[PDB]
Amino acid sequence: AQYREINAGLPTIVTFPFMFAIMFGHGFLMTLAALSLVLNEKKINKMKRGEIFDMAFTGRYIILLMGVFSMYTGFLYNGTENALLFSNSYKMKLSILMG
Amino acid sequence: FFGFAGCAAAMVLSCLGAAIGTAKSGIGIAGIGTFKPELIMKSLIPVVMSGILAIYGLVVAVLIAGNLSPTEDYTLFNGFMHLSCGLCVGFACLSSGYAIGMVGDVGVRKYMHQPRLFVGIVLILIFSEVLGLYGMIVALILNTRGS
Amino acid sequence: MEGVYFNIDNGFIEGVVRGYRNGLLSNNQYINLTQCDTLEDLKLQLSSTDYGNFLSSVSSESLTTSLIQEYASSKLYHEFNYIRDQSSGSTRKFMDYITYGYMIDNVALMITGTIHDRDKGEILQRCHPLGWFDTLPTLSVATDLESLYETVLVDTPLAPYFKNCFDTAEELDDMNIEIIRNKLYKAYLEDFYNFVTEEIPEPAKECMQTLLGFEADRRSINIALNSLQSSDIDPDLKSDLLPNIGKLYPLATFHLAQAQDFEGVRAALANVYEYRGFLETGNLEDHFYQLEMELCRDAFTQQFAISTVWAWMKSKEQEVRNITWIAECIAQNQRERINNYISVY
Amino acid sequence: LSKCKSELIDAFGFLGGNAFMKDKKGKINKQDTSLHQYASLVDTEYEPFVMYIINL
Amino acid sequence: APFFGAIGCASAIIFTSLGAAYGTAKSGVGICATCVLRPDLLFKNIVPVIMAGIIAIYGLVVSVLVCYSLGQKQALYTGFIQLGAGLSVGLSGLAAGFAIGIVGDAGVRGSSQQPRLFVGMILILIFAEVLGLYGLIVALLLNSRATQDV
Amino acid sequence: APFFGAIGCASAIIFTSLGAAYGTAKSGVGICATCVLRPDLLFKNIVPVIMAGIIAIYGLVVSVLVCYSLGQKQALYTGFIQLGAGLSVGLSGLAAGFAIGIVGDAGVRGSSQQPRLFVGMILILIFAEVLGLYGLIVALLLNSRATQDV
Amino acid sequence: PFFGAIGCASAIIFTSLGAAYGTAKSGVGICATCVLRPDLLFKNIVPVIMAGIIAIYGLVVSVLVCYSLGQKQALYTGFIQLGAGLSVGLSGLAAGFAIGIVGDAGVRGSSQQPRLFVGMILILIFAEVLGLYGLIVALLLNSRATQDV
Amino acid sequence: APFFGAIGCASAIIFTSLGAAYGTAKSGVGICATCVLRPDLLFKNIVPVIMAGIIAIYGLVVSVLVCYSLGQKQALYTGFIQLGAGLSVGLSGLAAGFAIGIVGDAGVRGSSQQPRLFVGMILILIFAEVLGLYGLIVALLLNSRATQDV
Amino acid sequence: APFFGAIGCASAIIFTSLGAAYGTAKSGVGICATCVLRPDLLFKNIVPVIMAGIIAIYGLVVSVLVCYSLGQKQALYTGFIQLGAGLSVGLSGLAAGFAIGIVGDAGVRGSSQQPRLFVGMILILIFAEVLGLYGLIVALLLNSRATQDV
Amino acid sequence: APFFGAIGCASAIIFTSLGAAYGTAKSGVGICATCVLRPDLLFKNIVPVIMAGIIAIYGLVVSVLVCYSLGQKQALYTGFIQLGAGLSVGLSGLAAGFAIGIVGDAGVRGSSQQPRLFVGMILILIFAEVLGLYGLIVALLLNSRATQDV
Amino acid sequence: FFGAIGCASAIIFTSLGAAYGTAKSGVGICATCVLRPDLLFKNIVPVIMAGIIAIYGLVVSVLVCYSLGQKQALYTGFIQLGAGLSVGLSGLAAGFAIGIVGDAGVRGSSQQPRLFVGMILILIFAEVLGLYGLIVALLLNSRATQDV
Amino acid sequence: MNKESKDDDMSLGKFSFSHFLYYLVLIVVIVYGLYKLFTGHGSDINFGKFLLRTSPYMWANLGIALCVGLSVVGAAWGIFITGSSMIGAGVRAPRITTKNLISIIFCEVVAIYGLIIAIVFSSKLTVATAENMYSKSNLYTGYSLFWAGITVGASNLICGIAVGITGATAAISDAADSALFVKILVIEIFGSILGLLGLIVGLLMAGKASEFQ
Amino acid sequence: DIMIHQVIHTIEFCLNCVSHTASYLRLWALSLAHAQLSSVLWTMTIQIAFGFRGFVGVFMTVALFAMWFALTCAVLVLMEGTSAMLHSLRLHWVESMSKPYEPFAFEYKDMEV
Repeated sequence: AQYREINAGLPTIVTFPFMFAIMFGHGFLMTLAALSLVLNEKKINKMKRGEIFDMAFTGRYIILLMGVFSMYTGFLYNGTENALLFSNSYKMKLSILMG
Repeated sequence: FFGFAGCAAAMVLSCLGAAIGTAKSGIGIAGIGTFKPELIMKSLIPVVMSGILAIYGLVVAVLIAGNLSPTEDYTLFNGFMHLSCGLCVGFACLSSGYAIGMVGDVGVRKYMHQPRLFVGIVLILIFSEVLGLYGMIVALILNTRGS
Repeated sequence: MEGVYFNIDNGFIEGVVRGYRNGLLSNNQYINLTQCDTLEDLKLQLSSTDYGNFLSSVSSESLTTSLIQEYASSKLYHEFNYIRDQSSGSTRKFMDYITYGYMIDNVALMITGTIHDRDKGEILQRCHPLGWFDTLPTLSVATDLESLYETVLVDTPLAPYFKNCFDTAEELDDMNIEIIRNKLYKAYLEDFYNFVTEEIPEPAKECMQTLLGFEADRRSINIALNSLQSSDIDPDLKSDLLPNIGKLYPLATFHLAQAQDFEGVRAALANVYEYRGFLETGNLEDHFYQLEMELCRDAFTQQFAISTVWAWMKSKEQEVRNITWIAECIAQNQRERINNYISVY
Repeated sequence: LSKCKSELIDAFGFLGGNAFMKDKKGKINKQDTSLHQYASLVDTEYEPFVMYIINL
Repeated sequence: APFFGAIGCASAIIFTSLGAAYGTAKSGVGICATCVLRPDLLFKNIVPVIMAGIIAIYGLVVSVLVCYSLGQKQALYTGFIQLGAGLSVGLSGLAAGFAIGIVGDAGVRGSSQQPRLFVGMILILIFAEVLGLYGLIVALLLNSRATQDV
Repeated sequence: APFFGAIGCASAIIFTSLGAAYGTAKSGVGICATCVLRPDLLFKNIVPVIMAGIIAIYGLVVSVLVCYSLGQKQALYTGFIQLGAGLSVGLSGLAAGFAIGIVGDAGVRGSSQQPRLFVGMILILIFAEVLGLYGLIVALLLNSRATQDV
Repeated sequence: PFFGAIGCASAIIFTSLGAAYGTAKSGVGICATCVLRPDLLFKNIVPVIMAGIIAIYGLVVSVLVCYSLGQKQALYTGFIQLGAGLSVGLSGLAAGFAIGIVGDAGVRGSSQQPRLFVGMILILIFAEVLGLYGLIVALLLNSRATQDV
Repeated sequence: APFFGAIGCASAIIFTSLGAAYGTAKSGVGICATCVLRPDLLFKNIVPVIMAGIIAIYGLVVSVLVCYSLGQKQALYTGFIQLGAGLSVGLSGLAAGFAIGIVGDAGVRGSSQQPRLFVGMILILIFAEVLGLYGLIVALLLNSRATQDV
Repeated sequence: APFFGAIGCASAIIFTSLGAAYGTAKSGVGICATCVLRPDLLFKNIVPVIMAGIIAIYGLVVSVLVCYSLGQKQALYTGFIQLGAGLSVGLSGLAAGFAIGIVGDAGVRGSSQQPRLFVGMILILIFAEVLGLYGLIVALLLNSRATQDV
Repeated sequence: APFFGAIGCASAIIFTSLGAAYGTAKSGVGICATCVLRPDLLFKNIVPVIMAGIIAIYGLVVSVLVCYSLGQKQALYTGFIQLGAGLSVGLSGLAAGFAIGIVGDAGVRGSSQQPRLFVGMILILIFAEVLGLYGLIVALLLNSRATQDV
Repeated sequence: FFGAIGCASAIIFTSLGAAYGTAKSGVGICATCVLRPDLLFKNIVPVIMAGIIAIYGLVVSVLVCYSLGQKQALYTGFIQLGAGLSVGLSGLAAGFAIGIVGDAGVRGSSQQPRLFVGMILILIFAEVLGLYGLIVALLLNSRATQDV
Repeated sequence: MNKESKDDDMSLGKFSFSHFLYYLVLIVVIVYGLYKLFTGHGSDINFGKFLLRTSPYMWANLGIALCVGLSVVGAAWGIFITGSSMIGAGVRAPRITTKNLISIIFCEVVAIYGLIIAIVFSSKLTVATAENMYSKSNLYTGYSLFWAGITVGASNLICGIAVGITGATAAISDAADSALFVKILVIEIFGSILGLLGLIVGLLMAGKASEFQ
Repeated sequence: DIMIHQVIHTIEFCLNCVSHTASYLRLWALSLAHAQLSSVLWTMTIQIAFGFRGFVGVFMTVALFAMWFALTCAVLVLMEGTSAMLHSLRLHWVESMSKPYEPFAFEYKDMEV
């Protein structure tokens, strides 16, 4: 995988975080913790604190885009959710229409 | 007609117990290279002792079969005593043959190792054969007290 | 119990092992062979056994060094590869672990000897059903735990060297064949109790428990006496201490074996053994062979069980050393010392 | 010998010192190490006064 | 009535005879000689067979009393109260016969080398044999109220 | 009349005799194994079999008390009470005998190895009878309401 | 019906069996640890007394369930007490089964190092909530069994 | 009516108590075995017993909530949702405790040698708690639909 | 009607939670052993625990969807279609979790020595979601056809 | 009758998912274990898991086709041919997965030593995969007659 | 009317016993045939002798199947179960004994040309147990027409 | 009735798992069926107030086929351990191990034993051997033939199993050289009388169930 | 060589065509599970936190909101860690029709360069 312009997975940066963000406002805490990694990218890039913080700091752009996109689908869920057998009729066809 | 299974199941446990005891004694009398001195000198007592367990349950099954008839009092229902008599004699004959086979299996092999234990193994094997008499005595006492 | 198992696989291997066990050297042939000092009387009694077929083909009166090794190797290979090649199922798969456990001791000493920078151009097989050029050279040539686990994983079933390689991978038992041989002897002693406890339901075993307990106590006392005067480490496991009977403690065996010299475990274990208060290695060596030789002819009386084949497979090790020592001593014009002291066969 | 050894050791233990006296009774020997011998060259038990255990 | 209760008399000596057979079977197994002879413990090892057979001998009286109290015809009231005494003597005779079998096997194997354990091994089977007497006493007390049924 | 509570009298003595036989066998195995090394602790170790054998008296007294509370008529207020009341003391005596056997074997082997273990093994074995005492108290409380069959 | 006596009686049998297995494993671990050094036998006896306290919940639940029994026997009074007694019995058997392995592991590990007595006493003291939960569930199920016909 | 709805409330606390007992035993075995060789991981290894012991509150709260919804007069169709939700919560708590026990023992044994796997053992041990929350939420959703009938 | 259809919805979460718990325990058992050889391979080996535990969402969503469809009243033909989807999704998730446990342990042990096999181990374990997705789709299609009115 | 069709439709996808999960686990175990010794054989050894995982489409399509004909109310004639075709498709998929698993593990293990038997293992898996297709065709032929009523 | 499982149990038990006896005789014949190739024809007799037991269960299953579907009653559906069970158990025991007897006869004939006549005599004499069950099944199946 | 189709499927399913138990591992017996039948029998036995019991009359089937099938199935399994040992000896000795084939005839007598009683247990009929409780009375003669043929079949199977076990040890008869096989044959000859005495005592104790008009 | 490649590509396209739409249905299940697991604790915590006014509402509302948000952040981190099914399905199934772990490294390396 050493291509110059294509293909290297350019559609995964948009399809990856948008489809991954639909599984989750619960996205506000991920947007705040992902927003702390922007300022903490410089000292955190040379600190190497923890094992998940290293891979999270390497994929900081994917966690920032997926964390920012998670606030929309997270705040949209909790039309409206009141009981079962009502939101599933639209949420069922919503994933097929989006996919 | 439920009393026929109790009479038919009389010697079914005594035949398997005596067959397992004779098979255990014959399987335990294979060794060990010498047959002139001790085997079979006093080792044949377990097969002949366990052989009468099938004859006791056969005699009890013949007495219970001859005592039970279709023209006697058979509308009670009171024919459940034949299952207790035949199962009582069958469990005693099967336990006596099973204990006689396990005692003869170690008593037959124990004679070749030490010759001083031949009186002890025959002394325990002679006393171990008295277990089967309780089922025949209880079956004859139960069959004598009823029809 | 008896009359409840109908395993035809144990009946076929019991009859095939009984056919070779019928024409073998009994206690009368060993007692008459030990007292005999003539070439015709020694060759006549030993000629009627399974090892006497090579003496019947090649007639001789004086036992040679290469003839005893060739006849013992052909007798062990014919008695092990022939019965192992004709068996199948759980009887052959369980019977292969007995040969793999005996070959694992020579395979561990060859694997440690390969890293030890020692010469090797000929290796004898005692009870190993596999040759020293197909399975022994691949495991002996490899020195990594990944290659030994990958080579041990290809065999079916797994051998006992995988647990010794897994324990020796972290450096928790020893860096020689002594501590790995003692831990492999303890794990091999526990594997016989695990297999005897697992096969206790289907097959009836009574002589295998007494022979495994007496052979485990004599193997633990012999392993504890072998580490005496050899600079045995008290912290590392080298005496083979473990509960197998109920009257042997690990502090009494390891403490009396390492530097204490306390024979109270021998008298406390039993009073009918050959050595219970002795302290000499010569009398304890013949007493361990006389105690290990017991429970072999009495276990051969019962049939239709693997307990007779378990003691019958272990009797060939003492029978090969007694036949080689009696044939080498009688052929070499000398008197037997260890064979003359032993009377229990 | 345990009662006379504990009573004699407890009665005569104050003569040598209060830091080297301990309660003991009888004589327990072992195969790995003979204890209760009052050895002055090897490691063993010690008391404030001279005490020897002889078992016939 | 169904005439249920006759199986209790025949089921009494089943567990007692199986316990005594397991006692003599477990006591007869094992080696008892050391080299050529023994300590004369063969006369001491005969007590476990009589101790295992004592549970069946005590259990036979409960089956004899239940068989004598059964009769030819009986109602469900006396038959229901009569059944149950044999299982109590049978279970205690089987458990005491199993404990006397393991105690006779360990006391016989350890008693072959040294006969010093016969003092505790002889009192262990005597202290374990009381289950058949208690089950026979409970079977006699249960069978004492089952006579003269209507 | 119809009755099914006759097995409750032998159900307590069956499990109590089985647990006391298993605990007596487990204590006799460790006493026989420890009697070979030291023959002095045999008489001191023989007390745990008699101490473990006292659990059968609760099932025998509960079986005699349950059998003594049986009248001439069978109702729906007496049946099925002695099975659970005797079964609770039987299960408690079986668990107490099962723990008393494993505690007696390790207490006999560990006490034979090193001294001073008879106080701890006798303390745990003497303290293991609380489940049988509570099961006997619950069996007496459940057996106290087994009469007055309407 | 009339079969709730086995369910009401099995609650003390489950906790008695779990406490018996815990006392058996604690006696096995104390017997195995007392061979190397007979100086911590009194410290290792805490597991049998801690495991034996679970029988009081099933005994008090069995006595309280037995005290609430009426004079008649129907199908409404032999279903709630069986699950209520079986819940406290299974909870006491599971708590005794965990207290046996915890007391055996603490008694076995306490021989080489006695520093784990705080953690083993903390886990063994913390594993007794199952008997109180099953006793509270048996009391809650027993509270709705009134008015038995 | 039968009034047999208590089996669903008892099976949830039985399965949750068995899974929490097996998880607490499996975590205490590896914690007690790892505490001897390394006293620094004593405070770190205590997280598995506290995380495994929290599964009992879901089955206890589900049984306490299901006990109030049973009613003084039971029906025939009432004991279905409580039995299914109680069996699902019991199996989910037993599987969560069984996975938490092996995860706690493997986490303590692997964390005893090197302390670098504490984050992976903490995340893998904390990730298995969703089964008891999903089964408790399903038992609460099924318990909410068991109070409208009757 | 009896309205006993809660067993079909509750049957899925037991097998799904048991399979996900066994797969998470099998991956967590080898993850702590594989994390000791390499500290960077802990986060790569931690994916099989979440991949094995991710199969519980199908049974939890099927049980949560089938839980609200019960209500109070039911029909004679309602309660049998959800049992096939719940048992099929439960057995498929349990078998996929059981194979994912040994496949995750063998993939973590094989990937612990060589880091190049992590892509093959993740690619081999990535294809196991089709069985749980097909069983969850069949359980969703079966649960969707059970309720047709209201 | 109420309904009997969902047992075959659930057992078909349950047996196909169980056989495909067992074959995928057995192929992934030997592929993950044999992938460490040979890195070039990782792409060749991964054919058995992907080929074994495609067997669930027959039971999934048969369960979807059988589920599409069953609504809210149904008769009893479909619940025997549907259960027979679902049981035949489930047994064919389970036999195909169980037969494919051992050949995939033995082929993946034997492929490391001599890389010439890959065509024999691929032809053995391709020839063993038709057993589920025959049962899927019999389940389709039996499922074609289950849509006439209802 | 449940005589179909009794009629199929003869061919099922005879096919299972003949399959196990042919599997063990083929395993022992294939294992002993690797040493000497001349003993293949002598060792091949046990599989052919064991495989001939299926004709009795097939003929008894055809004769029992011929009396089903045209006439049947409550008393005319019991003889097929014992007739099929007799030939099935006799064929299964004859195949199971013929497997180990064929393996021991193949090893004895492979050792020397002495025990091959004894193993061939025992294998030829072991067919009387299946012939007795086939004659009992034909005798019980022959009297299946009394009334109606 | 359901007892015919239930006892036939249970009898076929018991011999299927029982025959597949000693065979290669392809199927296993249901271990939960004993606890499920014990819990279901003990639960329905106590509640409610009633006495559980099955009530057939004769069932007409299992006696003649069960006697000959049980005797032939037991007699056919005894020669396996004897023929494997007699041929398992090989060229080790020309002794009585090749002349002791008289025990194979004694094991072969167990096939005729019980089959002759099954041949004598049916006179001029094959559906019903005597009067049944469908159009007549006295069904105890047809009822006792099942227990008589089952007892004679189990006794002949146990005597043939004991004769085969005695013949397998009587094949070699010696662990060492210079041994005699007459001592094992003397004890093996004593086990052959259990089939004849058990068949005569079992057939005489069961009466007769033939001659039904 | 195009004969086996055409049938393998047709069978792979036919399997991935139903595999994509069959695998795309996890979004509503995960969102409904996390939303139900968060809304259950939030709806079962807000009402108990809002009652008992005074200091009990501040202490009980703070202690309930702290333990609620503490488990809610761990549940959201558990769902975010468990949300790799879109990366696995997009890496496995999405990589076949478009053209391994090259797209995940290429997505982070795309924004850097």
